[PDB]
Amino acid sequence: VSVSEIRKAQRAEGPATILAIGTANPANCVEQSTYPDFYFKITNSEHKTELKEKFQRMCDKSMIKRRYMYLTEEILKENPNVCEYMAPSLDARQDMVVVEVPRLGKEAAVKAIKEWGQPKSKITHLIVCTTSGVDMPGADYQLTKLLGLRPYVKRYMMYQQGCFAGGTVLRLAKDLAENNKGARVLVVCSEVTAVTFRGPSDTHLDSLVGQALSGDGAAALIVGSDPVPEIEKPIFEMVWTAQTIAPDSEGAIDGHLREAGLTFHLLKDVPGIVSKNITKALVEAFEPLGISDYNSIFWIAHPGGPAILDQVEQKLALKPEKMNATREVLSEYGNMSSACVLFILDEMRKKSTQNGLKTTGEGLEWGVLFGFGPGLTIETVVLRSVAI
Amino acid sequence: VSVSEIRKAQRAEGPATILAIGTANPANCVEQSTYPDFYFKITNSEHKTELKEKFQRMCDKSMIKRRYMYLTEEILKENPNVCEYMAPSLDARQDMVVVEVPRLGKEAAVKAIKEWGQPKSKITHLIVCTTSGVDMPGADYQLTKLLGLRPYVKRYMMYQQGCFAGGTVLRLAKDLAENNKGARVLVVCSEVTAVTFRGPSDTHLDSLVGQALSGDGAAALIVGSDPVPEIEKPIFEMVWTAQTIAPDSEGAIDGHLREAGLTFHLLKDVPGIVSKNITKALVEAFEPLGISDYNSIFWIAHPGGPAILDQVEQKLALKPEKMNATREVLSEYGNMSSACVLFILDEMRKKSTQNGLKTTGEGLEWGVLFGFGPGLTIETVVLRSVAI
Repeated sequence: VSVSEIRKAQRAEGPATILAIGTANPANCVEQSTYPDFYFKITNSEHKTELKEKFQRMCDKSMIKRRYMYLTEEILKENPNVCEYMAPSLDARQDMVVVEVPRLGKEAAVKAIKEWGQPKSKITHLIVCTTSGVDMPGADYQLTKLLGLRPYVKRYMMYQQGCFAGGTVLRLAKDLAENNKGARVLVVCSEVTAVTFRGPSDTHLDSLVGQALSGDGAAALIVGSDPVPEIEKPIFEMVWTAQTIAPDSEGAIDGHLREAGLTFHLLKDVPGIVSKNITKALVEAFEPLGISDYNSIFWIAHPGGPAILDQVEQKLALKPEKMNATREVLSEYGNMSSACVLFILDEMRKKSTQNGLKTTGEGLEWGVLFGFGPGLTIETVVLRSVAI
Repeated sequence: VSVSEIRKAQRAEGPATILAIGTANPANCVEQSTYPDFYFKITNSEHKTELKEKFQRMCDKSMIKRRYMYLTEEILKENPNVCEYMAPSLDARQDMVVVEVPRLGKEAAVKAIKEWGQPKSKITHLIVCTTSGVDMPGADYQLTKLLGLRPYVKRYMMYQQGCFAGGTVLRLAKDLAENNKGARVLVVCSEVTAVTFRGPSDTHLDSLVGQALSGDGAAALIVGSDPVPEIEKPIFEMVWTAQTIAPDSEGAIDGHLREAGLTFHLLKDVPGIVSKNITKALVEAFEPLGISDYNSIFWIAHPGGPAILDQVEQKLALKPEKMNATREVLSEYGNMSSACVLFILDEMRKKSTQNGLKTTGEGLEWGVLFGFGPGLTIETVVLRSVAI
């Protein structure tokens, strides 16, 4: 047997391509304007007047209009330990998210598979990503069962990676599709804030900021190399990826999964660190392609909050429209952790197509997607748009 | 810019190859012969006479001589909630394993990097795998810091997958090495039983079986395509992989991470399910290569316990020597979850080389590695040995 012949026959030929994108969110829509009142009432903290005033300013500066939350008033009434700042509550949270993560992921995945239009039996690989709970068999097994994928789908279960993982799933899917002839990868990012929701405390304002920004949602992709012309429909091509840890960022974003659930700790200035390291990431990605004008490419940036976006724009002198797609998803959905960047790709290609632009990347050829999260980690994905 | 030219220049040419293997275990060596007495004393269950008699029979049939455990008598004395069958103890367990997993993984990784002999700055990708706890940044970040890897190492953090993941990390490393020219992947599996240790209960004998079989250890690999002849030293080549879910196996191996730690539930006959589905896995892997005599290939099988091995051997009429390497690791280390299969590869190549055989696969050309775990999932990795 010839391994060289096997290897040649086994691998794909072209760039990994996104062929479908579908999203889903819990039905419960929570207005941001009235959130301070709701959140302080439900967590029994109405007497904490100065703290409530700080939270009101956080929500007012968030640039989020609404979020979709699995947690409702009724669910929170049955779970006082989840409403406390710090009470034993992981079992309750896990019971919620071990079911909700695959439920919500299934809705997105069905939408993506419908768009793709090919039999779900042709899905060869499955990547599932969540920072909302863990279980064995994982959410990948649950989604294989729920969707009726083949039992021999090759699964990649990415748990507890955080806000920068929408880039990580793209980086992974690229190698799976590109090294395997005929591979078609279903990618599902599904994030639910029931694991992090908790009451307010005036000595932990970093935890409070997350209560103003995080929301729920799932997004699913079909990724494959060598699309079948006119049967399959390329949306974006992946060309190069990177992951790096910013200097002087130790403890910028920590998250510990404990008996009281997942709690986040912000010990450094995240917008400052991202802004100070974004140029280096751009020159690694785009110097090899000969491009140095960062207004000439299309942009997708994880909106961990609005000042990350504001400080990046100011650092680079981006035109205000560059972050439009990113800001539209922040406004309508909040920070949905790993799924957020995939919602932004969907928004960008939909607006580009609806408005008759020349490519799915706002009429431009090359683009960049960033994820930002614990480490401090920056994920970079270089993309090429598709005509029409 | 030409994406075809970029893709051609970016990818590797040959099969992903294992170039180094290094292992490590906690210093505390626990004899199996005296374990029943120790375990019932430390968990305050000496009065449960009939249960202790069952555990004694489990240990006597285990075919394990000794295991290496992070947990000591002293640590267990300071943690009575970990000694109970079911008490709130995840915070204590997480504090142990969030540090021990990277500590132990570092020892193995250093050994593998020494064997490899090339600068650690040439490590481009890192896969870390554990079912012992979770944290943000994860054990991948910790090992990047501990080893001094480049900050731009591309990381893959595989949490909570269970006993079948030694195959999963191989399946992943194959695509990372093969699709990226010059990539060198450090793979670290590090498993610590502090997350699952718990006292005995006579209505949960499935949990008790794990107390007889699970042990600690870490194993690390360097995986790369296109080895530099005579500078790098191939050990095994990966040729084809698969992952599948056995029929009629729902709930065979479940594991839930709760406020009382990780608990495993065995609801079906695992040795029966594996044995009944192993032929199908072998014909998928080896029918394309023209091989049907399963004594003509070298074997690595996750020793989830001894009857998996016994029932597979009987099903296929394997000669008794086929499982020698597997059984030697079970005997000297117990079931170390994802790391176990990597210890077996090390044992096989070391014994083959020490004893002057013709290949690292017991003098045979082709071999198979299986992982078995929750789902019920079977991971298959087809390997080719290397001369000498």
